[PDB]
Amino acid sequence: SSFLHIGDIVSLYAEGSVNGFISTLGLVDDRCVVEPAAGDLDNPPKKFRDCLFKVCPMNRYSAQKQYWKAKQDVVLLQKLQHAAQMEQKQNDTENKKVHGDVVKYGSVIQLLHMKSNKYLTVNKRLPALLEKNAMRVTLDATGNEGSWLFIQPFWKLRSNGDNVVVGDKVILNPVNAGQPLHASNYELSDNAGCKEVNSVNCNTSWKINLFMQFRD
Amino acid sequence: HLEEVLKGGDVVRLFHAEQEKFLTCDEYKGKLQVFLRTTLRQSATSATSSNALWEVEVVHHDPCRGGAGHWNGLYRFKHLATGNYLAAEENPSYEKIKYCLVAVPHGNDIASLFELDPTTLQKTDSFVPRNSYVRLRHLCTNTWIQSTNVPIDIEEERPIRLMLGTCPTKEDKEAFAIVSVPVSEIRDLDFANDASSMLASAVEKLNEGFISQNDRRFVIQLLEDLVFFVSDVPNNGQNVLDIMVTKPNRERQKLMREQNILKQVFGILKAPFRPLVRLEELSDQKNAPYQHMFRLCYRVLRHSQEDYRKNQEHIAKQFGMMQSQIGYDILAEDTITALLHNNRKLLEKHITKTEVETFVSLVRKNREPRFLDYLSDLCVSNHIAIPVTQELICKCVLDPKNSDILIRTELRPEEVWLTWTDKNNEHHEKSVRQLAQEARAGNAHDENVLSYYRYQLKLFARMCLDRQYLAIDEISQQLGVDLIFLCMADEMLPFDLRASFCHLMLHVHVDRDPQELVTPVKFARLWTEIPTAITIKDYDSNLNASRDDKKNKFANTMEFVEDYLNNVVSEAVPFANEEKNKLTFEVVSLAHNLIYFGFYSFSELLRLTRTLLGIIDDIVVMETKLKILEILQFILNVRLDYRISYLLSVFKKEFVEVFPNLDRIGEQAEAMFGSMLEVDDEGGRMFLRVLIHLTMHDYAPLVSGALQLLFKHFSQRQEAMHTFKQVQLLISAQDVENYKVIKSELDRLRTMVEKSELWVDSENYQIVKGILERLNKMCGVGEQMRKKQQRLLKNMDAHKVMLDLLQIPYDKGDAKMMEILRYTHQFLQKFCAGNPGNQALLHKHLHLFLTPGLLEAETMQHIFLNNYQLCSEISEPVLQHFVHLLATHGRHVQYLDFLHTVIKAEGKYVKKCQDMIMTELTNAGDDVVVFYNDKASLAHLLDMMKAARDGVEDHSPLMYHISLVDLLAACAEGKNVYTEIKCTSLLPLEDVVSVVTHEDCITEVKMAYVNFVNHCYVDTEVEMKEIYTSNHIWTLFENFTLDMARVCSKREKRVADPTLEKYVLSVVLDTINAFFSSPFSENSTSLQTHQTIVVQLLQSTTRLLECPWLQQQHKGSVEACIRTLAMVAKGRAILLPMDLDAHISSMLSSGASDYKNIIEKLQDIITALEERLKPLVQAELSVLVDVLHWPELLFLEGSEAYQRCESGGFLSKLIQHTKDLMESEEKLCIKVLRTLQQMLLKKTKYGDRGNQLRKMLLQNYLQWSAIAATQCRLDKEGATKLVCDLITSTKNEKIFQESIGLAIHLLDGGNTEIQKSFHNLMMSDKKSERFFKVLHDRMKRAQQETKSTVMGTSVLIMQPILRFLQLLCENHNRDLQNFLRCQNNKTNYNLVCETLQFLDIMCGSTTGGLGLLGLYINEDNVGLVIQTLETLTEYCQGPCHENQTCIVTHESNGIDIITALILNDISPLCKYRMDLVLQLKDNASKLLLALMESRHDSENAERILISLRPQELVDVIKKAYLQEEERENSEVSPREVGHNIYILALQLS
Ligand SMILES: O=P(O)(O)O[C@@H]1[C@H](O)[C@H](O)[C@@H](OP(=O)(O)O)[C@H](OP(=O)(O)O)[C@H]1O
Repeated sequence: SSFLHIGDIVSLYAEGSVNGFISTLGLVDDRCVVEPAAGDLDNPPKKFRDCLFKVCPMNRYSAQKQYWKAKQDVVLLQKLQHAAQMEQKQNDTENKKVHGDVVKYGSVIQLLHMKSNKYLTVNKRLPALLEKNAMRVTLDATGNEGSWLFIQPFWKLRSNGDNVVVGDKVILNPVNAGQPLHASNYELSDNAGCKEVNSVNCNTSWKINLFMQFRD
Repeated sequence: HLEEVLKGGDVVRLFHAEQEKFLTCDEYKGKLQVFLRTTLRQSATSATSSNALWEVEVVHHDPCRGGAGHWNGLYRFKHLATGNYLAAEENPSYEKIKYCLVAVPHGNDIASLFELDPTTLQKTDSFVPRNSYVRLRHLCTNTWIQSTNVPIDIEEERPIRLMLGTCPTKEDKEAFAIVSVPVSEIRDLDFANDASSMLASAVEKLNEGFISQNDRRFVIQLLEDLVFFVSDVPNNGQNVLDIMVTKPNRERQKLMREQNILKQVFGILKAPFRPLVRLEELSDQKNAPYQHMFRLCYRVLRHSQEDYRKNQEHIAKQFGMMQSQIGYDILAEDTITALLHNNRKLLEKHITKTEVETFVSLVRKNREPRFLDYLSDLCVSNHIAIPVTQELICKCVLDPKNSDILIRTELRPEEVWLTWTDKNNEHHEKSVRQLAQEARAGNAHDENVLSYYRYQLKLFARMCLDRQYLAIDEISQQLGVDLIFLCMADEMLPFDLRASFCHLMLHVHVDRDPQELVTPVKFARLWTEIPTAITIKDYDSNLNASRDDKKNKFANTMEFVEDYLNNVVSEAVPFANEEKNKLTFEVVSLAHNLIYFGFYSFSELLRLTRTLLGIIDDIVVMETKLKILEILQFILNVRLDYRISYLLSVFKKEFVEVFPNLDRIGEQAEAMFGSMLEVDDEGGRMFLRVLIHLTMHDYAPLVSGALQLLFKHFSQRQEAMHTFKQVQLLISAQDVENYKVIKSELDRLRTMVEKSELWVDSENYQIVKGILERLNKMCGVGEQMRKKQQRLLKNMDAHKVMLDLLQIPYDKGDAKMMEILRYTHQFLQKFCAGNPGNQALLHKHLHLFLTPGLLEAETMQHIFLNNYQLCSEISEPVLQHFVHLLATHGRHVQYLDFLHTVIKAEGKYVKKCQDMIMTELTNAGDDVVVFYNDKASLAHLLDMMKAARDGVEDHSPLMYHISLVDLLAACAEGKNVYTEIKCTSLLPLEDVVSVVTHEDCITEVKMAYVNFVNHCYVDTEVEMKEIYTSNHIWTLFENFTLDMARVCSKREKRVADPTLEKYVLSVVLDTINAFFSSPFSENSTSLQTHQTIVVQLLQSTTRLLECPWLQQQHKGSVEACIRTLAMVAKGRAILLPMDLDAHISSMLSSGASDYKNIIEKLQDIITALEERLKPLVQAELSVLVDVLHWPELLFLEGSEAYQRCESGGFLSKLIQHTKDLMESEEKLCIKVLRTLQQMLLKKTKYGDRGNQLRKMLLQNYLQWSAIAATQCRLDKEGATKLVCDLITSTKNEKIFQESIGLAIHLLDGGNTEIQKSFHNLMMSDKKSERFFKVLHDRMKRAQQETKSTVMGTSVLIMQPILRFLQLLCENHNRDLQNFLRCQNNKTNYNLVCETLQFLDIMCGSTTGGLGLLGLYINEDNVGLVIQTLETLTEYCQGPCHENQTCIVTHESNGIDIITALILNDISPLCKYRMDLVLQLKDNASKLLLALMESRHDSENAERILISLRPQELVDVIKKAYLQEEERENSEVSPREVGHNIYILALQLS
């Protein structure tokens, strides 16, 4: 028994309509999928590196978003770029300083997929490819405000402000979209046996399995 | 023995959180079973039961030793209420459960051993803290416990018992919380168990047949102990058989019910009569102890059911035996009455003709007044008459057969004689005076006769209650008005008898027809009926003439009431004798009823007011005080009406004199506002003193009434003007005729409704239908007179009559009743048509229309139609009810129409309503949101459209679908992204095009789909816009061109279709313009097919413009569409035809190149009077401030009231009651808060007349250091706690704003005493968490709204909060400065960081601070920015190193914004209001200086210099010094700002 610390490498096991780990398609694809037939908790999938995520603290993207909006006047753009770089440095320093802190229920976190080195993001302005009634979950290198995720309890024996214990089932609720991640039953045409991950109200829960710690 | 750990022998509850249920062990069928009990209570943790208590036993080697528990130890659980031990046994079936939990009798086996498993990381296996979640494992089988949904009591309604089971696999969510149990409950359970065991033994002995004397005495003692325990009253030697309880113990009642004690009581009452004792032998002294035992049992039953529905029903389940044991001296009828007097359901279910006849026979046999009292009580429940029981009792008692049980009365030559019949069938007659005299002497027979007569009168009055004509008609002849008047006027008769006579008079004669409530103020008056001169006598004569009755049959009654009140006030102490208090209350109630029915005159009302004030200066006393206050309010309303009549008479006199002035009319109006209209003879001193004394009472209704009257006393002028502004004259002859017709019809309809019961189940229906039709016709058509008719109806109060008619009871199936109801609904809808006042009046009674029904839905739609005020404030429950009706009853278009009307009103859309409706529709499912997307559904839709080709029925599935599509389009038209996404998913574009392009498609569906596409695809925030880069839109444009060609052909052939014309001229052009006026469409026009479609659109649109049939209204839209399309085509470089291009160029060049007089005079008079009297209104309102500041001067020195007022009791009581009335009277709370703010505010002046009025009123009534003293006094009284509680517990924006303002006024001047009081309250009280949380939430909401805008209530209310914080931290209060940053509580909110983030967001963030600061600081937010800067400066100063460091190193980089505020010029605002810019610069400089006061390190200096470039700083300093033109008439000189900036530069250098 141990608590969840910022910087730990963890795996998420969906236990809802479809049971399986969170995986990402190879190449430069930015789609998160769940493959129930790949493996389970007792028999993890052979390729047990695409399902590993790292917990990171909240980051500030106001200056970066403003710079992107301006880019999409030369002096203003250059100063916005400088401000964005300074904000990135400040975020890196804050991550280094907050490294090793315990994660509490109701707190905002980010999930960095290590193999692709990309933050998991949810876009509230883009419907999902298959389930048109759900929003789109993807992976972004730089990241945006959609990477924020409230780590909410799933069981009633856990309350806000309590430390997260390894092995618990939790809910990852995007701050902006406001609808928990859902492992839909839709199957991708391109890849067989894989199920989509989107953002829509459901009863899905994610079990947190510890793989490595920050001190290790 | 620590109390913070789990110890052996402790009693706890095991609460399964996942199921949210307690673990219980109960006997279901002759066997104990363990389970989880399901509760319907909202709070699952409040479902505490005595059977859920478990005892924890720690297992050690020594059986006599316990000790604190350990996580690694073994535990046993014993059922404290039964003694059984929890254990597990083999599953009989073996589902997933292998073993099922049970309750074994002995706990010496290993099957009852359990061990705990913590759910988290504990501090080693040292101790088990209480109130900690645990998991239970069965050691013997090594299995973990879990819950299941299998009901044990499956073969019953409402299963509540759920089986648990142990499985070999552990579940983490299956955890139990340990809840502590009070020692009071533990002791109560122990006592109940012991009593139940003893009663069971006694019942067993009684059933056996032989009971010893000692056993019987022990049983009697146990019953007495149970009675005392249930009553919860100390045993001080009072008789057990007669105990009065002020507050029943619900916990003890529930324990008695659930421990099977009432069952034992019933067994005791039932066993003897099966024979040890017979009901016919209970009078024997030998069987007297059994009688006492039965009486004790019945007392226990009565005490176990007081104010407890469940216990009442449980006892009523055995009603047969309780009724079979009636009559004998056991007190069974008393229990029966106590049962069926508070529960209406059981009363009507049980009390019937058989019971009434049994009571009648019993009273015939015995003639005990108690039976008549019980009969009277059975007629009324909760002070409300029950028609069924009332009619039954009346028809049984007044039956001529049972005429020997009632005492008859007669008048002889007069004097009153009473005649009765004794049990020996002997007739007796005697005079009332002789009876009373002999009773006073001591004659027991006469006293009993008088008591019997009094109870008979009480029964008659209760039967006649609520206008029971069946009994009133029979009793009136027997007891006339003259007889009752003589009896009540007689003094020798006892006060109780006089009070009974008064009550009978009130409930027999006064409460009848045609007597009805009369409105003191009438808004409609006839010009011909306004006398030139009006006085009190003339007004009284006019009221008498208006009254229908010519001869008053209650004049003697009123005279007697006046004489009695005069006698009462003559005595020094009015409320001394309790017996006389009953008579006084009855007289006051009779006077109140007569006044409200309109039998008094103005002079009589004034005399009664003086008498009642003299009387004024315990429940009966409070009730009579409330009655007196109501009478006073009615008389004040009458006085206001008289003043209005006087003003009307003055206006008429002036108008007639000048047309066969303003100063004269104003002086005449001022004259009455002082002599003869005064409430009292002391010029209001007595009235004010009485109001204050009543406010000083602890009775909440009396305090509220006194406060309301006190507030209304100092607003006579304002209220008079407000009422005079709503006066209608009805000068025209047509208006007079309509007024007469409306009056007659309303009177007839109201009489018919009042006499409803005789025709609801006949010409009455025809009369009602004719009246309704005539009223509907009279309402009129045409806005020219529709407003006049609606105002006349509002003044005549037809809406109340219509609401009463709607509320009339009826039975389903009556077509005529349905028709009249429909007519009433139509009348209400027409009445609420374009009149916001009428709409609000109807909405005030909304609860009536919250029932299923198409008529009700239409009425709601009409009420909410085109009313933004109500549409924006519509409540969530209404929408939830409408959605539930749609889901359950069916799919009806009325609900969709109501939803659309709520969404759109007065053009502007309601974002809240849109979002709420969309969310509700999404959550409802597919049963209300039906779309035809599949092949079969599309075929069905095509078939329906083909069938509806000629037209669409008003109620049809096609109409419902169209309404749903329109509603979704309206919802998506707002500013929500998920709504648009959901709409697109529900209706894919492919389905839209397939439906539209189909040859068989109605124009309504086409228009709905086109509007849906326009509002959900063309205009959206979705980054991936599917409308573009697709051929669906091009196909839709081709269909639009085909439709245009069809319209042109039809117009040429004279087959014009208005629907098609409206569609093409409304939605097609709008969609085309929206599509072609967007940047994303630039790449769309690329392909050759797209170019050809563009050319087709060009030719079609130019042909449409050329065709002359188009109206002038759409010419602008057509021209705009043509210009946009031509611009797009030219940008795309399309080879247009030569003639078409020439015509387009030509079009572009062309485009580029005496009742009226009476009303007017009345309006002018109203305006002049208001303008002249406003200062006097202000002065009169202000006088209340001094009255509340010095309330003790009204009383006389040396009195108890004077001492209480001087000691600040008045203000303390007002403050304490303000919190109590906050929930009830929000308006009164707001008024009290405003009064406190005015009292805390500085004194001012109004003018010569205002000062004269103020000084005169002060003389008549009351025969910065000051502000600080007043603030300290209010703080001592408890204003700070009041404002804190209001802020932390209120939901009303007005209340929150008033609390903030009062706090600001208290903290004004930086009062250290109030600051310390606030700090102490915050640090001590546990509500500081809530206070800071709500402040943080409000600030975050304001920040979010500001960000979205980059105005509004949230943004505006920020400034008061910032001012409050600034005053809180004023004078360098380091304690509060640090507390606002960090709190010692568990959760801390950083208000400094929140304020800095708000400032950064409002200043434009990085883009604003990099040089675009001028585009965000407008003329409205400049004050808020200045206040924020001042608050930040106050935080920084003191100095506060922590706050300075936090602001400097905050992640939001607000220091850059602060520096930009100095180094940048707000160009838009500099050339308009330069002083505000100078103030902003000065505040920024002061904040920067405060950020570095007590700092020796260079961190802050370097951080500031990073943004402050020295060259720019010097340049701005020099510019400020040079600037001198603005100094002209400037509050702040630029030179001072430049000097401050120079000082900052020196410090930074
Ligand atoms: O407010 P009311 O009308 O009295 O109704 C109460 C409550 O709503 C439930 O009916 C019942 O709780 P359960 O669902 O737990 O039976 C309770 O009984 P209780 O006194 O046994 O709690 C009642 O008193």
